[PDB]
Amino acid sequence: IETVPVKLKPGMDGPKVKQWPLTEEKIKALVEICTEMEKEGKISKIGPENPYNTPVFAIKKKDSTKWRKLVDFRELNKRTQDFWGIPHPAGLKKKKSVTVLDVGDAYFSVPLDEDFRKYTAFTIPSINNETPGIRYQYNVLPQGWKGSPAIFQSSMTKILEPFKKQNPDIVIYQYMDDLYVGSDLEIGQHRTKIEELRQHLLRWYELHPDKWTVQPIVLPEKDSWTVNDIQKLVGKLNWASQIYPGIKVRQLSKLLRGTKALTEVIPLTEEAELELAENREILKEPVHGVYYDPSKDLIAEIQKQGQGQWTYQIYQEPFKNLKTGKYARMRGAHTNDVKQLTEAVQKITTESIVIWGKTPKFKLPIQKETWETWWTEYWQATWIPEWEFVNTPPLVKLWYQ
Amino acid sequence: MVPISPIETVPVKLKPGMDGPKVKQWPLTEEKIKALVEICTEMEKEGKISKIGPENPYNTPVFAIWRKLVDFRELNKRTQDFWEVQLGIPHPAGLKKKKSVTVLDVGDAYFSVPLDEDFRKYTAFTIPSINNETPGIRYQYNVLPQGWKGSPAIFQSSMTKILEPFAAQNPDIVICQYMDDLYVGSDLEIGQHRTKIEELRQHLLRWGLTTPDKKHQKEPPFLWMGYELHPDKWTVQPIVLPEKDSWTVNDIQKLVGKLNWASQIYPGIKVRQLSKLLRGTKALTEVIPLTEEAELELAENREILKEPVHGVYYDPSKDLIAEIQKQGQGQWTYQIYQEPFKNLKTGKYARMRGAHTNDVKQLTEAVQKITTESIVIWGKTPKFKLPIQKETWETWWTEYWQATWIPEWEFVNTPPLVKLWYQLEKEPIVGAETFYVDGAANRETKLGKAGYVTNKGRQKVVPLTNTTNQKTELQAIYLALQDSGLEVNIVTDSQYALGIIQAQPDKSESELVNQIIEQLIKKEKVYLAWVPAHKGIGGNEQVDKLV
Ligand SMILES: Cc1c(Oc2ccccc2OCCn2ccc(=O)[nH]c2=O)cc(Cl)c2ccc(C#N)cc12
Repeated sequence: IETVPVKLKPGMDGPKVKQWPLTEEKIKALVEICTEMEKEGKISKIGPENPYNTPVFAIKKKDSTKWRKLVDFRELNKRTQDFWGIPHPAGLKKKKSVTVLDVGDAYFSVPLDEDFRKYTAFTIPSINNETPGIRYQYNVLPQGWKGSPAIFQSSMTKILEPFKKQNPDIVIYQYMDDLYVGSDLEIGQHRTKIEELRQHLLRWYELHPDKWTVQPIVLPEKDSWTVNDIQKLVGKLNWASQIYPGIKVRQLSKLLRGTKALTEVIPLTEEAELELAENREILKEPVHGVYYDPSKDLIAEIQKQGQGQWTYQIYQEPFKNLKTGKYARMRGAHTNDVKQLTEAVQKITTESIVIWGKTPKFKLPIQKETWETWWTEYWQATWIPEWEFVNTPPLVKLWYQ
Repeated sequence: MVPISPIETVPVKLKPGMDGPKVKQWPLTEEKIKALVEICTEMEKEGKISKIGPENPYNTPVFAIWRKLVDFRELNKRTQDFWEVQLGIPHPAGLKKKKSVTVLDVGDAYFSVPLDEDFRKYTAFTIPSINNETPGIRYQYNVLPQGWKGSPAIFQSSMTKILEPFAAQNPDIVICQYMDDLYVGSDLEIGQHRTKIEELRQHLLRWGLTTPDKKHQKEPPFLWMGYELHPDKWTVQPIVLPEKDSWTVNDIQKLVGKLNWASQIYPGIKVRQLSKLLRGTKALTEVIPLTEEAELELAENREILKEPVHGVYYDPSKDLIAEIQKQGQGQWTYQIYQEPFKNLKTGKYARMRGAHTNDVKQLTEAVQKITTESIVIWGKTPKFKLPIQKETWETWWTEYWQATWIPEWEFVNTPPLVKLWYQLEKEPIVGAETFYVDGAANRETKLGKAGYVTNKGRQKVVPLTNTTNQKTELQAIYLALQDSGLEVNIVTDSQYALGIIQAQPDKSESELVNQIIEQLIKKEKVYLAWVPAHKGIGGNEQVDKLV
C-alpha cells in the first residue's frame, strides 16, 4: 500500500522499443484484457508526452483457452537499476520434485512508484495503421519486470513465513512471476501440499530434478569395426581431447594405415583396445576444474538431432560444460521444428533458473527471420531469455548424439 | 454563445539540462515587416498568439515568404521526444470495401488545439521594427505552432480522445484517423451515411473543429500518398520513368525507388540489374552505363508498366491467398488475392547478400516477408501457394540441420519448381570407391597441390598456381567427384569444405563450389566423411600434397 522509490541506471534513458505486428485475435484479446485492467486501475491511458515503449503480445498457457498478456520487459529489465541479495538455494536442484506456481496476480495489489510509471509504457497496435495504437502505462507492479519480485520480496516472505515455519524440509524459491517449490514427498502428497500452499496464497507442472543429471561422453562397443567406425571414433576422441587431458588416438589411427574401403572391417590390435579402454576410463571421470561464476553469463547451445530429438549444453567457458542434456519430448509439435525449438528453449531456461537462478543466453540453430516470425506463437513462459543465431552447421552435432 | 468544450493541454518539457532557444532575429525588409505585422495582428485578434513583455528571454527567428514562417529548428532540437505513431501508413489493399465513404479534412488543425501554458514562453518570437529604431514587437504562441516537433503527436492524441465516444456510439461505421484527415466508411444507405457524417462534424464542432461545410472538397477518385483510391478498386498513381543517355547514381536511386513503388500492384517488376550499379554509393554525381541485362530488364519493366492494373479491396469473409513464383537470379515475385485473377496486391523479394545459397531457403525467407507484411496489412497469415512439392519440403526440413517452418501451404505446379538438387548419404556406400582427398597451399608463393588416393589404387595430384588452402581443399573434392563413378565415398579433413557442403547450396559465388555442385547433381550416391588432419590417419595423405 506504500510505494517504494525506484530509479534507473545512471546515464540510461527509458526503453524505446518498437512494437511488432500482431494478428487480429491477439489484438482483440489484448483489447479486452487491457480494458478490464483499466477498469481495475492496474493500467492507465497515457498521452503523447510519453516517448517510451515496451513490446506486448498475447499467449495461451498450459491447459487454458484464456488469452494471457505478456510484456517483453527485457530492455526495461536491463535498464532497470540493480536490486539488492538472496543467495540462490543450491538445494532446489537437489530436491526430488519441484512444482512451479504462478504468483503473478499477487503483484497487482502493490502500487508502482509514480515517477517510474512512464517507463512501463506499452502499445496495443492497430491493423494496417488505420488508427493510432492504444497506449497504456502500469500503475501497479507489472508482471515480467525484475523490480516486481524484488519489491514484493518482503510481502512474499511475510506470507510464506507460516508455511516455511511449518515444513522446514520444503525449499521455496522465487523467480519473476514464478514460485518454485521443491521437496521429497509423494506425487499425491505433493499435489495435496501444493493445493494447500495455493489455498494458503488464496486467502492472503510436475518437475523432477532428480531424473535429470549430467551426461557423459560415451564410445561405441563393437565386436567388429569398419574403417568408417574407427574414423568416426577417432574424430570424436580428438574432439573430446579438447575437454579431457589424457585422450590419445595414435594406436587407433595406426589401424587406418593404408587406403582402405570405408565399409571394410578392421580387427583391433591389442594396443588399440588398450588405448580405447584407457580413453573410456578417462571419459568416465568428471571434467577437470569446472566451476560456476555468478559474474559471468551462462551460454546455452542447442543442436537439432532430427526425429524430434534435440541436444543442449550450458557452459560459461568453452569445453567447460556446467550442464548437458537431451530434450526429446513429443507434444503436438511433430510437424513443426520451431515449436519444438521454442519448447526446448523454455525447458532449458527453466532448468537454468532452478540451478543457478538466472537465464542463459541461447545460440539457436535457426535463421533470425524464421525465429523472429514464429517464436511468440508457441511461447508459454512469463520470462524471456536472450538469444542469438548460428548460421554455420557445427561439426560437433553427432558428437553429442 | 454555445460554450465550446475545453481541450485539455498536454504537459510538455524540454530535454534535460537544456534551456529555451535564444536566437538573434534576422534583418527583414520594410515590406516583409509590414506583412508580418498585419498577419500577427490578425492572429492575435483570433487568439492564436499574444503579446509578451520584455521579461521573456527566449526568441525564435521569423521570416516572410505574404505568409509568415517561424523556424523552430533550435526549439525542435531542445524540445523533448514525443511518441510518433505515424510510422507506417494505411495500405489500400487492407481497406474493407464500404458502400459509402467520406473524407474530412480539419481546417486550422494545429491552431485549434491549446498549448501547455508553461511551455508557451519558449515559443516566443520577435518582429523587427522599421529601421530597428523601436524595440521589436514581442509575441508568443497560445496554440500548437506549425513546424513544431510536438504538434502532430498532441493534435493526434487530442483528436483521438475527441473521436473515441462517437466511434463507440456508432459501431455501424468505421473511422480511420490520419494526420489532419479523417476517413469514414459504412455500408449504410447514402442518406443515413450523409446524416452520420453531419452528426460527426457536429460532434467535432462541439470541440471547435471545423470541417468542409460545402459538398466535401474531395470526391473519388482520391489521390493520396502515391495511390489512387476508387470506389471499387485501388491502384498507384501513374509512373514517371525518366529517359536519359547519361545516368547518375541519384537517378538510379530514384528509378529503383519508383520501380519498387510500382511493384506493389504491378506483377513481375525486377530491379536487380539496376541495383547492382549502386555499389560504391555516396557519390551522387557519376556516369554509369547499362548492361544488356539491365536494358532488357528496364524495357521489360516498361512492358509491364504499359497498361494499367488495379487491386481490389479486402473481404474478411473470404480466404487470404499468397502465391509465389521464382524469377531467377535470387528474384522472387508474389501475388496476394482472394478471388482468382483479382489481386489485393503484389510484391517481390530479393535474396540476401551471401556467398552460398539455395532456392528452398530463399522461398522460406520470402514466405516470412509475405507473412509479416500480411499480418501488418490484414492482421492474419495468408494460405500459401508455393512452387515446391510437398515431399521436397518434407525431405528438406527433416534433413536440414537448422530448425525451419512454413505456415499452411499447398503445392502449385507452375515452373520453375523449387527442388533439392542433391542429397548426401547418411552412411558409407558399400561397393563404392573410397577417395581420400587432400589439398595444401604455400602461404608465400601461393603455389599448391590438390588430389586423392583411393582404395583401388587410383591416384591423382594436380599442381596449382595462385591458390589457398581452402581452394585446394575444395579442388581435391572436386577432382574426386570428377574422376569417380555414380556412387562414391569421399574422405576429407577440411572442416571448411564440409561446412560449405553441409550448408547445402545449389548456387555459389565461387566457381569452384558451383562446379562441385554441378558434379554432385550428376551423382547417384555421395557419402562425405570427415577426419582430423595430421593424426596419422592412413589414406589421408597430407604429405602427398605438401611436396
Ligand atoms: C476514403 C478513404 C478510406 O475509406 C475508408 C474509410 C473507413 C473505412 C473503410 C474505407 O474504405 C474501404 C475501401 N474504399 C476506399 C475508397 C472508396 O471510395 N471506397 C472504398 O470502399 C480509407 C483511407 Cl485509409 C483513405 C486514405 C486516404 C484518402 C484520401 N485522400 C481516402 C481514404
